Amino acid sequence: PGFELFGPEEKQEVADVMEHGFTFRYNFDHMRNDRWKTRDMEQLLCEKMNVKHAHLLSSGTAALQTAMMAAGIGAGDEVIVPPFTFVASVEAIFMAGAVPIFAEIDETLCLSPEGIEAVITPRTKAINLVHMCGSMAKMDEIKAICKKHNLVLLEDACQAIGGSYKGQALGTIGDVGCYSFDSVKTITCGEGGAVITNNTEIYDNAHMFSDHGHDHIGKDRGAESHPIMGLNFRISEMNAALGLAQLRKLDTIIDIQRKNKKAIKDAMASIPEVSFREIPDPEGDSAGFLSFMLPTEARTQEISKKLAANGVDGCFYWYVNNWHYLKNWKHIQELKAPAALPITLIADRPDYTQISVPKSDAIMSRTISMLIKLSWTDAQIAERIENIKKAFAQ
Amino acid sequence: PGFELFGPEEKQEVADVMEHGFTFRYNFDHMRNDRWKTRDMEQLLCEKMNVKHAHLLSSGTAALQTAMMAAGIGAGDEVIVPPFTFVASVEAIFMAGAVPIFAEIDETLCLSPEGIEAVITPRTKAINLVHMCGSMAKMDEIKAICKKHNLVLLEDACQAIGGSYKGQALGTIGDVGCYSFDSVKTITCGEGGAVITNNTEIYDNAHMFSDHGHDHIGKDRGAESHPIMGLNFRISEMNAALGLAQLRKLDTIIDIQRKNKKAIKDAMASIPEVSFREIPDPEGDSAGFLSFMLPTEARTQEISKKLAANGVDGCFYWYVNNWHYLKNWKHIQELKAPAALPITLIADRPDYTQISVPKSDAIMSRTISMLIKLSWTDAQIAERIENIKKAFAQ
Ligand SMILES: Cc1ncc(COP(=O)(O)O)c(CN[C@H](CCC(=O)O)C(=O)O)c1O
Ligand SMILES: Cc1ncc(COP(=O)(O)O)c(CN[C@H](CCC(=O)O)C(=O)O)c1O
Ligand SMILES: [Cl-]
Ligand SMILES: [Cl-]
Ligand SMILES: [Cl-]
Repeated sequence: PGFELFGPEEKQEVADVMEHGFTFRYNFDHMRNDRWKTRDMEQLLCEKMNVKHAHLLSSGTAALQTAMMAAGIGAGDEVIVPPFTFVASVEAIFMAGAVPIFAEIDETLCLSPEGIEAVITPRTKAINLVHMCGSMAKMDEIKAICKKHNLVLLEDACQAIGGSYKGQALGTIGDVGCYSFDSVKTITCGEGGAVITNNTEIYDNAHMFSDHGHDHIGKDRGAESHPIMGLNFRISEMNAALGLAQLRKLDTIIDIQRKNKKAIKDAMASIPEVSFREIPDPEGDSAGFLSFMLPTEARTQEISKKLAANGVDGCFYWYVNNWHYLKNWKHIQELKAPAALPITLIADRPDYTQISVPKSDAIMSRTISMLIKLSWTDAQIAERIENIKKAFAQ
Repeated sequence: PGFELFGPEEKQEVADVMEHGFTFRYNFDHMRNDRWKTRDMEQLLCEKMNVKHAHLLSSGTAALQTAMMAAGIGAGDEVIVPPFTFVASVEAIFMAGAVPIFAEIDETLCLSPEGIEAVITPRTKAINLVHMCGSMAKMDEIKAICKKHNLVLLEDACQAIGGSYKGQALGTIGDVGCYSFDSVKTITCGEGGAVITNNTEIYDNAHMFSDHGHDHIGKDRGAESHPIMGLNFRISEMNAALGLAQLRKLDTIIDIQRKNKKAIKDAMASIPEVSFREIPDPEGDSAGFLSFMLPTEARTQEISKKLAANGVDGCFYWYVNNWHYLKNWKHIQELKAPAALPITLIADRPDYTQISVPKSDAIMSRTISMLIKLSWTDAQIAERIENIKKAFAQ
């Protein structure tokens, strides 16, 4: 993760806000001395990712809530979502008053075309596609499903910035995409997120909705109009500044992940039991994780235990862990919250205790994902590889 | 506003994060060198405000959202709200799927006891009391209404931190209170706010809800439980470091506000035609604004113009402006948004184009408030006073 390359660039960029800038992302022209960090981050996103618009805001979660509202995805709408993703995917749908509809993942670890096909109803408004663990889904097929059924395609790219699919940056392919710059992402703001799109009406909705409907027109904040209601997901200039310094390092970061993942994957490919996640576009993998499969569930359990025992940290058996797989989200299953949620106001909706995702279970029960870190020396990679081989040894 | 005193302490507090701390408000013990800026600002809010609990998060708006959820205020609940407040108040209610119910203000410019009483129904869960423009409501009578009717008392202290009523810090009298530390408030985090409360159950719900239900128990983040669903309103350590430095200056800010307020008011009191906002606890006034009334709307319009023409800046005729009075909120009245808001799932919603708050209109159509700045010199004040005098001269 990006935090591993914290150096003088980050310190300097943030100190500039404090020394010459201002803390608020808008206005204060007179006294911010032309320091617009948020603005600069958004433009650097547009230029690096080759998208028309980027709107930076308070978190990746706030991104998803904002992207959904901005795209016309609201109260009562069905939104297809996978059962392997971070909890925020499902929380944002529920908070919107929308209805999550689980669809199956495939061997890409992301929504399957056929899975999506099978749960499309007429209530369906959107697909919430997640590029999990730094790689991507079968995008041409999913795009075609969304075009044929008239569905909004939202990309959650919060774990895969710098990845691409056929020369298109992840997050730029659907109607709208989201990024996270939380403290453990590829690139960080400490906290922050972005909504990205080539659709200007979506962008306008996004910047307005994340700032109380403020049109952001003119130089008098107080005099601005509010064509819509909204909320507050503004990001500070210090958070943006840190993000600006980090995004300037994204290419180095992706190259290190790619190099490190390759070396480890290459040596693991001589262990016959190991299968690897499917990658539709190998050139476009951001390489944040090496995801591998064992032949059976029991064997997966055993390898997970032995990786840990042999010092191979940063391995995630998502199937049994609490934050990335539906099966261990009883809280979500049973709509637990200290006040009534909007989803409770909808009668005709899934019983969330009774979701079956058999084909996701089949894959995820045998899947372990290893985090690819930036700090690793070649000696440390060699040792990790030896520890992996010892973990598989029999 | 606190931005007026930015100096070395704010620079130093944030540079301490970037040079020796970490960006994320939790965990990372091994590498943050004991810098817990978010933790410290929370503790300091507990000390200064004699409250048991403080939770710091991404904004004042997120504080309102989080406080409602944390106190049991949710979909279908009626929440009584003033027509004079920032838009965020009504936005936060709608987004919870709760039903804002407008009640009349009195000459305190806060909800009137009798206004509140006239609009209670069995569905009322809460009174959303706003301490507008730095001062308070008739808090003993309001608290009595909430006890007799078994209603949650939520305090929006987002514009009145440092204020008090009978020795009790504003935001601590009801069941839950809310602050803001946006860039133009009294005390700033750049962007930030907090939920304060003496009720541990409310606090626990607040810190969980604002971090995807994370329990925050133990040292391993991934091993934590999620008793409830949540969202992300986490605050960066950099935002917290700024608010920490600011919050240590709060006493000075408030002194300077009272002293400056008293100068202008003393002087305006000698203009026979002026009446002042009612202040239930004069020594508990935070003094962010001097608010005064004229006998007619026409005369208020006239004075507004003449004040600006004579260089009496910082004057807000809320009635006629976009961000703080129901009458100019067509967007809210007609529920304008790019996707359906959760309020739309409540089929016997009030019609928000038909709200009648005649007493509020009668006060607000004649009210003007003047922001008390901290930078003002003795001579700028003297010039201001004399300028106000010219404007009233007829
Ligand atoms: C796919 C996806 N969507 C949304 C988010 C939300 O991002 P933010 O934290 O900026 O709101 C994450 C964050 N990924 C989490 C970090 C979880 C945590 O510890 O907070 C992860 O997958 O580990 C994510 O991976
Ligand atoms: C009573 C009240 N509640 C909530 C908020 C929202 O806080 P936050 O901005 O942290 O989400 C404000 C903000 N004070 C506004 C400033 C609005 C702006 O310029 O954005 C005001 O009343 O002017 C407020 O005064
Ligand atoms: Cl992989
Ligand atoms: Cl997990
Ligand atoms: Cl006053």
